[PDB]
Formats: sequence, structure tokens, C-alpha cells
Amino acid sequence: RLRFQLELEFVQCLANPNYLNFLAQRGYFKDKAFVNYLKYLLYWKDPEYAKYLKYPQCLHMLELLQYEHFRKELVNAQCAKFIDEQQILHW
Amino acid sequence: DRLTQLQDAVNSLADQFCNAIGVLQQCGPPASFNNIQTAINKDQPANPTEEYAQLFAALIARTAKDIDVLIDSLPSEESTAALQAASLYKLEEENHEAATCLEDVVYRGDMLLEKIQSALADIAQSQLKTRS
Amino acid sequence: FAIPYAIDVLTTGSYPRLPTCIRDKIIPPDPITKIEKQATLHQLNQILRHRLVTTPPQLANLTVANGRVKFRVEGEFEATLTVMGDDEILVEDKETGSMQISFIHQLVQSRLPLQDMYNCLHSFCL
Amino acid sequence: PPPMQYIKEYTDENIQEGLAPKPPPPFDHKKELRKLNMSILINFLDLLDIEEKLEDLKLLFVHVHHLINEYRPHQARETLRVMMEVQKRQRLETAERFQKHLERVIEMIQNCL
Amino acid sequence: QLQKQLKEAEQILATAVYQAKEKLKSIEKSSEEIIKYAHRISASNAPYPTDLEMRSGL
Repeated sequence: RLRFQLELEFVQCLANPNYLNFLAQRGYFKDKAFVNYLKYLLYWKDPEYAKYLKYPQCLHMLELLQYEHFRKELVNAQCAKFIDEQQILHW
Repeated sequence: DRLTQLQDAVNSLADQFCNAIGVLQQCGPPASFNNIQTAINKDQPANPTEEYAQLFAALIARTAKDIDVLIDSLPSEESTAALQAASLYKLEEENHEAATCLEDVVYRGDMLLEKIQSALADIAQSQLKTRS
Repeated sequence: FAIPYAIDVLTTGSYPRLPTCIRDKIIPPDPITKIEKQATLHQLNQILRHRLVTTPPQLANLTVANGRVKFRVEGEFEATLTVMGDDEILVEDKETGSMQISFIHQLVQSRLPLQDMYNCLHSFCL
Repeated sequence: PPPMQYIKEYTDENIQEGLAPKPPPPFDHKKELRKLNMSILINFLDLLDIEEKLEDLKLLFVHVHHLINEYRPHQARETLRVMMEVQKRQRLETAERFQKHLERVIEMIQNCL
Repeated sequence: QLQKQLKEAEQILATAVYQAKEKLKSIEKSSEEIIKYAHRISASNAPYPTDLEMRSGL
């Protein structure tokens, strides 16, 4: 039950590019379990689980980082800042 | 549609509220009851104080008309979604009927894509006999 | 209301991201398919016939090969004068027996009017 | 901020053997508005005559937000009646455009042009 | 002219509308459920700088 509460928070955290950028630097994405942890997080895009999500950027970044190409360009700080500015400008 | 601008107008008047208290406080008509102009105090004639105050009062009327007219211009005066759902289901069914016609229209063009193309193939055979 | 986002969870998507059309393409590349390549080849080849119908005695004979038109003119230097054009704007691939051929290959593209290359190519071989 | 500690539950090895179980899930407005805005203005006329009042502006204006957002969905719900009716228009437009050509083609079929 | 109007005829029709069918219709049906779903996380829009994380990561 507790890990599910954390999972809901992690998805909310997964909406912040800086958080993932920090994760990329530490190499958490090298683990295949993480990629497998991500596909498990796909369940939060459904209406029932997303009712407790208040913010939409989590859904994309989940989908965006499914591509192995994105993970390799998130290590560089430039792409992290480009995406971060994109969200701010969009709002 | 229209209620979106109502909130903007409501917030616009909220911003104007703090502006009213920011003008009629340090300013004011220089009354002669205590000849304040003689000494340390500052000066602000009644001409700008009256105009600014009058404009602030006018803005209240402008938003009041916008407030009343917009609330009266809200379509579908209801407090229950069941009536909307039944009506929202009616033309969704009609959209399904329109989709049924779309299937025919898609087929009719495909039929016309072959009805006309058949002659193109038929005449092409005619163009292949004399030259052969 | 955040209505589009409520729709997004139903479709397991997101609205805010589709409006920006530059970032979405920066990250991922696009793959191709062999069957799609043939289908694109055939539909394109239909346009090739339409353009060539409007348009060279020897060139009258042509072969539309896999992914390319083909014209052949007999020549010398251990190779025939052969050109394969695919798109008027055509894109030409020429097969011969090497640097001089590349120079000739460059010239044909520069000229790329159909009769002119037919004559220029003929003149050089002569 | 460590990412997460449960690496042994959703690891690829388990997913190859089988994905782990999914987590369990965790009218009247106008009448109100037509009288409060007037009352809100009374406080402005009362605050001058008389601190509390400046704190009382929001205290009395708070009634607006507890009621405007009740009918605000209906504006969206009424807006729902406006695009889903256009869905027919989207398909009808294709039918209407083809209808002009269905008769033209038939006229083309019967005529030389 | 016959060949000119056949290519036009094909382009006029919206082909493979089955994708739009299963997508639009699924959104519609229920229209009474989406409204209720959006009435409870409203004002969902304003960054989340680690203030909500620390309450959870702890």
C-alpha cells in the first residue's frame, strides 16, 4: 500500500524534467528494472488511476522516455534545460 | 464561452478595487477647514482626486453591467446532468447515423472510383487493339 | 476546466505535447518498411509514366526497375551509357564501369531539358 | 532524493515471468450573485463611514467562488453540446462535398463533359 | 478529365475513418462520465520543486 502511494507521487515527480535529469546523471536508467518499472507505471494513464494525478506533464515524460534515444540525451544538461523552458513558456 | 470572460472581468474589478484604495488615501481635496497648505504637509488638488475617484466609480458600473448581462446569458439553465446526458446522447446517435451515411459515402466514392475507372480500363483495351 | 486532460487519460495520451511539433521530432528518428517502400515505389512510378507520356528515339525503350527508371545507350569504356532517373525534377543514378563518370554524373544533374542530356550524353560518347 | 527502493518487485526478471499485480486504486447561482455584489458594494460604502473591513472584503466575497464554480461545469457541459454537434458537421461536410460531386459525376456520366 | 476526377474523388473521401470512429465514439461513450470525472480535479493547472517529494520520500 505504501509503495503505491509513493508510485503515485513518483508519477507526479515524473512531471518535472529536472527530477529525471538528476536521475539520468546518477545512471538509474541503465538498470533494465527501471525500464521495466516504467512500463508498470503506464497504468497511471488510465482515468481511474489518473484521478489522483493533478498534472499532465507526467504522462508525456513517461511516454517520451520510453524511447531509448531520449534517455541518452537527458544526460546532457542542455536538453534538460530546453525541455524545462518549454513547459514554462507553454504556461 | 462567456463565463470565461466573466472571471476575467471579475478579477479585473478585483485589481481595480486595490487601485481605488491606493489613490483616495494619500490624496484628497485640500479643504480650508484647517489651512493645511501653509506648512509641512504635501499638496494634491481636487481635480485629479475627483477624476480618479469618479473613474473608479464608473468602472464599478461597467463591470456591474457586464456581471449581470453575462450571468443572464448562460445557456442551458439547469443543475442536473441527466437532462444534458439524454440530449447529449440524442445527436451522438445521430452522429452514428451520420457515420452510417459516411460509410455509404465512402463506398459511393469508391464505387465511383471503380465505376469511372472501369471505362478507363475498357477504353484502354480499345486503344490496345488497333495498335496491336 | 482542464477538459482536454480528462480526455487524455481516457486515451492514455496528453494534449499539451502535440501542439509543439519541433521537439517531438528532435528526439526520435523514423524507420522504414520494405513493403511500404514498394508501395511508395509503385505510386510514384505511376506519376513517372504520366510525366514521361508528355515528354529521343533510342531512349524510347526504358525499364522501370526496383526503385528507379532505367535507360540504356550502347557505349564504350567497358560500360554502356546507362541512366536511372527517379523524381520536372528527376533524380538520376548512372551505372558505368570512375572519377570521370562522377564528373559526367555531376554534369547531368547540373543540367537537370530531357533532349539536351540525350544530346549532351550522345555527343560525349561520339 | 533517492528515486525508489522497490527494485526487486517490477524488475525485468519478474516481468519475463509475468507482470506484477496492478496497484489497488487509492438559477440559484444568479440569485446569489445578484444580491452579494450589491452587498459587497455596501461594505465599500460602509468601510469609509467607519482593520476588520479590509479583512471583511474577502470574507464576504468568498461567497462568489463557492457558487460560480457550481455552474461553471454547466458552461463546459453546455459547451459540450457545441462541439459534439459539430461532429455531425464534420461528417456531413464530407457528405455534402461528395454530394455536389455525386450529382456532377452522374451529370458527367450522362454528358460528354 | 475522367482520370483527373478519380484522384480528386479518392482524396475527397476520408478513408480509414475507423480510427476516428473508435477514438471519437469511445470519448463520447459516456459523456455523462467525463463531465463528472473533470469536476473533481478541476483547476489542475498552476514546477514541483521537491516540497511534495520529501513528505513522501521520508
